[PDB]
Amino acid sequence: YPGEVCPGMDIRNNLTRLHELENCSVIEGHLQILLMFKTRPEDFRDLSFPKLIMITDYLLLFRVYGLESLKDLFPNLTVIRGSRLFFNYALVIFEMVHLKELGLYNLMNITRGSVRIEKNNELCYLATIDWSRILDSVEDNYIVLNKDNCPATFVERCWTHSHCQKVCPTICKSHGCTAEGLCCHKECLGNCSEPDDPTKCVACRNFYLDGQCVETCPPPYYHFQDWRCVNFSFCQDLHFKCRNSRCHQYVIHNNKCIPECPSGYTMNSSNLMCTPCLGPCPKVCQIGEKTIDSVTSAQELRGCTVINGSLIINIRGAAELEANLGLIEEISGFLKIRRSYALVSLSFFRKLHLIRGETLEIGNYSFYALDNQNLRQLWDWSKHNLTITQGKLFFHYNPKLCLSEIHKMEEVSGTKGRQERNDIALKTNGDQASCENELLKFSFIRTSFDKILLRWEPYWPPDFRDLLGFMLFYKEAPYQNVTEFSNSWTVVDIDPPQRSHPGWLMRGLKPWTQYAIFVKTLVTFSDERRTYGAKSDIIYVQTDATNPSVPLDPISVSNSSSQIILKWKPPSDPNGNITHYLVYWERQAEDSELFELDYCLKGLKLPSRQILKELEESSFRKTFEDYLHNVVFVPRHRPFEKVVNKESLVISGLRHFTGYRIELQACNQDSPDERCSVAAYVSARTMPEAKADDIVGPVTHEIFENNVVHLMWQEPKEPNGLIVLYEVSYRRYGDEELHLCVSRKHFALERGCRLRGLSPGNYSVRVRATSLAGNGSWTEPTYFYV
Amino acid sequence: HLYPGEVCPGMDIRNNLTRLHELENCSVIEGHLQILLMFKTRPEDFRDLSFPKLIMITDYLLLFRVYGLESLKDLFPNLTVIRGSRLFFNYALVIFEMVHLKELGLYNLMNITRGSVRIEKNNELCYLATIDWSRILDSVEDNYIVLNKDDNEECGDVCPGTNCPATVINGQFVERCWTHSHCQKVCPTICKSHGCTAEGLCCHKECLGNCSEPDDPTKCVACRNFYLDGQCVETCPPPYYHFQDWRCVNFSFCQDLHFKCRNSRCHQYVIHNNKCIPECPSGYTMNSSNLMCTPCLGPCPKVCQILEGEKTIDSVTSAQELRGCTVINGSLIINIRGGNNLAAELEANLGLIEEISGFLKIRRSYALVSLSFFRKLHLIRGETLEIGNYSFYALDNQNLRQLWDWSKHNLTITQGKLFFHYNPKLCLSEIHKMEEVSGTKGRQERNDIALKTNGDQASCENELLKFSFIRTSFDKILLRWEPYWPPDFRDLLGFMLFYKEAPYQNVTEFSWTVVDIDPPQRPSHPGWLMRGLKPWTQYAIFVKTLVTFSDERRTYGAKSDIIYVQTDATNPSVPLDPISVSNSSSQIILKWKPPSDPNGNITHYLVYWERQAEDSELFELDYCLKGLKLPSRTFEDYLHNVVFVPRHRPFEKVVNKESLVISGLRHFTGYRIELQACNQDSPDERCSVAAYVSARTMPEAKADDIVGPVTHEIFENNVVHLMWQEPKEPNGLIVLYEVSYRRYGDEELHLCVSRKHFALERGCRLRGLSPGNYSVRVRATSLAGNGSWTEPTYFYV
Amino acid sequence: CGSHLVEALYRVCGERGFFYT
Amino acid sequence: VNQHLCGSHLVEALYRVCGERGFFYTP
Amino acid sequence: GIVEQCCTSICSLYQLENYCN
Amino acid sequence: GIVEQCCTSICSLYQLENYCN
Repeated sequence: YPGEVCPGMDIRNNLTRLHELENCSVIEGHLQILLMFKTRPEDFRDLSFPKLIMITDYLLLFRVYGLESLKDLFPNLTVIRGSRLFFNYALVIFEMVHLKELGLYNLMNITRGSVRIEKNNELCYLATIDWSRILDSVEDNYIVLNKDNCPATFVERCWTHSHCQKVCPTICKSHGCTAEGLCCHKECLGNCSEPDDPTKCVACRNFYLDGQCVETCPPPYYHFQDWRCVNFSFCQDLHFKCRNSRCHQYVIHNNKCIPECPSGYTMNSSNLMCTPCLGPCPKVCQIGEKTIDSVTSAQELRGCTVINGSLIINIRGAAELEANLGLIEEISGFLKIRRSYALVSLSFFRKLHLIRGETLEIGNYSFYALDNQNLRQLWDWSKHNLTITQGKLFFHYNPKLCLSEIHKMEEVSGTKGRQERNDIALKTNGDQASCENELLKFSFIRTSFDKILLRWEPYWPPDFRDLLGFMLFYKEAPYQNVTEFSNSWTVVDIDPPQRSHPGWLMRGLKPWTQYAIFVKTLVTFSDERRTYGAKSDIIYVQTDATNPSVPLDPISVSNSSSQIILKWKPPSDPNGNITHYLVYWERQAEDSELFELDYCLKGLKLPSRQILKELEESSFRKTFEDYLHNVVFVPRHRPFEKVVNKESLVISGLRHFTGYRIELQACNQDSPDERCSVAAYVSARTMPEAKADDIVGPVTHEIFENNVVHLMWQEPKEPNGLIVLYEVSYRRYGDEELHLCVSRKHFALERGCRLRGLSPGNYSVRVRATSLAGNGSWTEPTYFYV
Repeated sequence: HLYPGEVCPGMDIRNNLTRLHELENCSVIEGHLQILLMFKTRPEDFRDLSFPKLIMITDYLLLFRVYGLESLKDLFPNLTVIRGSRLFFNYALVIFEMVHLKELGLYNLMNITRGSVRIEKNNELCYLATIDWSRILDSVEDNYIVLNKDDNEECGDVCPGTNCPATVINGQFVERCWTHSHCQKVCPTICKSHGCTAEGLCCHKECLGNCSEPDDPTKCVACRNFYLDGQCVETCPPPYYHFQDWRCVNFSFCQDLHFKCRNSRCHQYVIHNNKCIPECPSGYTMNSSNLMCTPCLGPCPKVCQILEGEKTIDSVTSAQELRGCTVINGSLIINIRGGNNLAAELEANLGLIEEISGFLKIRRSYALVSLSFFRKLHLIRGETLEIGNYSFYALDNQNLRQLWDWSKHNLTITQGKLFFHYNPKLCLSEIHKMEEVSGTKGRQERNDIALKTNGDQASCENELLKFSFIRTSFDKILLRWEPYWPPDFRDLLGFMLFYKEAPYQNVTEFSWTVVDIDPPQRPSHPGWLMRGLKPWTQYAIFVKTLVTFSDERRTYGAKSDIIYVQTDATNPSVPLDPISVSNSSSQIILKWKPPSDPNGNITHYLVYWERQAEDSELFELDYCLKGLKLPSRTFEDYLHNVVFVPRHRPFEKVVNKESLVISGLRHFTGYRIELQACNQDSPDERCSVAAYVSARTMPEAKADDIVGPVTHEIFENNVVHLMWQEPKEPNGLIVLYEVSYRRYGDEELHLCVSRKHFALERGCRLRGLSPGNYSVRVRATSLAGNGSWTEPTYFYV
Repeated sequence: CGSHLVEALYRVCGERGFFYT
Repeated sequence: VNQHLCGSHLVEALYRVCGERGFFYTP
Repeated sequence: GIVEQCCTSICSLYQLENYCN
Repeated sequence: GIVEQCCTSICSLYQLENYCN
């Protein structure tokens, strides 16, 4: 195939970059035509690239001045593979001026994607282009704000005034039709030099190789961006091209020269195979020097695990700094920190293990710490692992960083003698870091569900007055990995004891909860800042349990006339390990007032169902105290259940349409006198039986000699709850169905009914009992002659 | 009155009461009495002892660790005023570590000339806050009274009000009571210091507090200025000389005093300016015969040598011994751990000095503001250099603004090195100005001056910044200022935007949200647009410029002033508390609170209303069948960002009102009402959101009642149809007519006439009626309730 | 913005070029 | 017992040492 | 970027000149 | 002074009667 591969590119501000497409046949990527401001129609009526045939990704046209008809630019563009769809679009047309007609009749098919054509004040032939024949995905088009011999698919499809939209036969779906309209090769598409010939194909349906069109890439020629075939060496070279240039470090995965190894797969030093590696083993990110100034300064640093450079962080400012960072384990260069104001500690570097420091900060300092105010802790060197390959240590102007911390990096990083004198400024660092930390030991602990009582050793500096007071640092410890540090650390002051241990207790605690506790002291440092403090190691306490909470959302449904299924939620407050559930249920009596209501009347409706300013005063008192001393002295039951490992339940063996009371409780204890929560109450009624209200039983009538009939029938003694009344329909030969109501009292005292003075003839008897579920069944006709 | 007794100098009492007899005839003490070392002392050891003779103390009073004592009135109940000539650590009276002491009883004391009182660790004393110090002390701020009985308990007090005076402490009256037996005497405001007699007849201008005969210097209990022969005198007439600020003495006395020290170990006094001065200042020497020290014909300064050349100054009494000094043969260190200023006495005792043999050091002092009190310090040789070869030392100084007015103060230092550390409010400009004024620029090595600590919270940019562009908007505000550039561009690191809401104009300098701005490229106006500003709200803004340390250079940056900007107004919040209650069949009272967020001052309120209509189903539903219960009432973004990369209802206007009542409203009918509040009405009205609310007037009592007569028609089949018109003007409407027709001497039949029954059937028809007289009453039950029953329709069929 | 901003940017440019990556 | 006695503890220590004789002062 | 700098907010001439070569 | 003697340094029992009569 004669031409160059034409990587995707864009042209701006003039026609000068247009000349670079002269020797182009197939675009491998995407072209963008835009910013043609200093451009005229004449400068482009005399320019074309007939050699150009294929474009891989898309084309972009936006704000181009001068171009009048695009048939001139691209007389031989046939297929846009749509491999990369710009804004999920295979073609974008926006803000077009000087342009009148489309002119690209040579485009017949698009593999995938859609086209957006917007802001075309002077576009023509808007309704004369067949989109469905070209676009396999037509509903995503956005064609708005526009000026709006050959077959009609009925409007004729024409691109220009002279040549129209070529309509290959539908049999040539993707083969392409030749000049006379014959299906070309399957690898051919649109048009072909010779019909049915991969060697003479203008276009390659799936892949290209050696002037010929193939569907797949055979080895050693690997798939190349889903459009052509290449062996390993050239793909290596471009991969190695990225090695010694700015890039797309190429890799071959699935025998495809994709720029990127897929997830969990990693580069091999020998071959380009993206070998497996659990979660992408590493993530080195090149720079070699970049400062970190804010959150966004670490945007590309997300997921980086190794830095082939050095970092100079200066954050002139919470946990957001941890999520960005801490993914990194090794850094080839040095680390420099300076005046990061709001940096209390460097905890958020979780993964920091090794530092090459081969590139050395001036003074050969693999580390540089300066103007660090709030920096109180580097890392828990008792557990964290860190080592420096080489370099020196700079630690200056860090008034709130204890020297003991400094004493730990050389013993952790193996830099014991690498430094020299003044590498650490003994006086600029930890001036306000009081870390004498006289170990403090708790004397006694008493615990409860809410009130825990402490007691600790009473400690004394050489002057008892020096002690300002105690304060207890406490906060719930879900885990065991808790260190002091903008920080919550709930803490309460304690006045020094009068001179037994001081001790203290707390309130408002949550039973069955772990807490982390440590204690420090307050002493006014001497004239030489010899604070000589005392500190308690952090301790963890877990309070006991209590009565739990009610299980939540107790919901029960009558899935059957005998099945009652319950659902609920675990209690909001387990307050200890919940051993099981307490369930209590009971048949509920219905209302007895319905047993006296006579429903034959109106009422037929049926109810169904700061500090230092204090330190002045302390010093003030002793000073006055001391002065006089020098002056004065002269040296001459219910059905229940235990639901275990379940949040639902079913109760069966229940009568239909029966009211119930349901009681649910939670207990965090089973054998030894359970601590149980209070109950959750829901009322349950099953569905009624479908045969319980039907009047079952022979109907007996007694005609009296004076034309009186007495009604005797058997009601269904087990009704749906109960039967409100009996509806009776009696009809005589030639008459209509009269209606009769038999109340509960009417069937009680009359054992049926008493009908008197009936017209002579033969009647019918139909009685239906209405239970709470509703009407039952009408009785069978008891015809009687009067 | 005169003082019958001796001068009784100030002494000390220890370990037993044996020394007490020395108070036998002491009408007044000429000194300070110190009381302590009372261990084997019992309440019973005291009740028989009292010295009513004593009146006034020149220097001070000392009480410490005395056992058994419970009150002092039982000892010294005639104690009146404390001169405080000799302070004891800026205090004229200290009561420390008392046990058994419960009340003072010093109700006979009125004022104190000078000094303060500190009470502490006296855990049994009451009646403390029950005393107004302002009468008692010419200044109360310097008092220290903590850690005693009252402040850790709530011991009862007995104000002798059954009358004693009460004054406002903060906002409430308290009986200024000394004890149960005594209360703080209060003279009228006219007797500022001289006081009055018991009845208020105010004392003489020579009196102080107490006097027997009002307006009589010879009857002044306390001599306000001087004492002379039972006559308080503003000045000592000749030949009598002013003596210890309180009495007049002849020449014989002063000479005898001088002789006594002459032939003894000392204070051999002299005479100068009508005063028996111990030691006169520089420039004078006392002659051979007479005891006056004339201005000498030479430079003879009053040289104050120092014991071991090392001295600290920590309180007033540490310095009053330096009064009148000019030359110091030693070094000096300053350390006052107060919390209250002491510059007043500091300038009085100090400043008169000019030169120091040794060095000067400032350490741990807290309330000190400036070293201006060193009035005359010009040259310090600093021979005895401070350890480390230093002549100046400043350390842990919390309130130092300046050191001296370098516009006018002149200073010279000979040797040594300076020291400045942890001085959070003293910036380097002062240090540089001093060291250039000192002449010791090239004497201080590295670390002699700490850069970060000194004056960090201070701000001496000394350069103003101008806003090259200003703009406000809805919630965003754009500012641009001039690009400020030091000759060393690198010092600049950015500009700090401080903004905060400004309720008023009283806004402080230096809450207070901060924003960072990047340095501009080197037009280039850094500027800023700020976001998220609540509408119609004042804000205060200024900027600071960040520079490097600038130690070799003096790039002190610049700043901008406080600008009070408020945002604009907009649509207000929703009007609040809209209720709907009717007070009449045509009057409904409407109330509404103003919006929570007016977002600009509210012009007025917008309200609309209209009337609803009944449901059609209400016209076609049976009102007697069961169930009759009637209610009673982006591609552009992506494309452009990719393309370009950088190098009418009835209503009226409710104005200033939150309550509306509307008339002409249909009785018992619902109405739909909407409401708004408007903070902009005339210029394209801007209002709040519509506040829908509904109300229905209470039903009237007539509309439910039936109108017109009732007619009956009888057919030959004894069937009766009753004729009556419905009340076409009901309270909303009528659902049913209850027809109650009986028979004469028989029972009664009640009939249902719903709306459809009436309209369709022309009322109701009665079938199957045997002949007889009928009583037919009809009631039309409305949306309200029962109507009036119609009169019975008597007829026979 | 959008329709207008493109000419707003064009007028201040055109000869110097419009920057691109 | 040798300790940094200062404050009321110092004073009580002194009274433990002396008090049978009284604490010295200049006449 | 530029869109919100210019119409969501206001962009002056300095932005316009920075948004070209 | 004396405060320096006991609070700062350590006082030996010989040093105390020097303040006792």
